[PDB]
Amino acid sequence: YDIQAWKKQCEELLNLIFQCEDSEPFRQPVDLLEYPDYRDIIDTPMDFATVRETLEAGNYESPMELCKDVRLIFSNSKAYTPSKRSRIYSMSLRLSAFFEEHISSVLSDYKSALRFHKR
Ligand SMILES: O=C(NCC1CC1)N1CCN(C(=O)c2ccco2)CC1
Repeated sequence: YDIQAWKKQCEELLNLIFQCEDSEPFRQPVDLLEYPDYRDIIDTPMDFATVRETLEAGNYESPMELCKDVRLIFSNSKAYTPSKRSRIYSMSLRLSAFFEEHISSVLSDYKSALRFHKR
């Protein structure tokens, strides 16, 4: 019922995501010299370095907020991709599955801890 445990759990999950070759495209912002139209399509850029920095700054209040920003990485890839069979989009789907498989217990435990705190 540790209300704070989600933060280190998310740090370790981000470490695992940074070890995944599938995170390569999502570790830093999109360069506009490489993708000049990116911001015509994507209103809110997001990447895993930004998520990690936000977490380490103490600027997430809950793992739900972190989850929303991670899910934005993946929705941005789905919105930007010209094809559902693109390399970078295909990498996003595997990384998303990995992320969802691991974040589920982090969210469940946090929400359970908060309920216990308010019992
Ligand atoms: O340049 C990127 N990353 C930073 C570079 C890797 C170090 N991008 C990742 C996001 N992105 C897509 O999701 C996408 C879908 C289809 C094609 O690209 C655009 C390219």
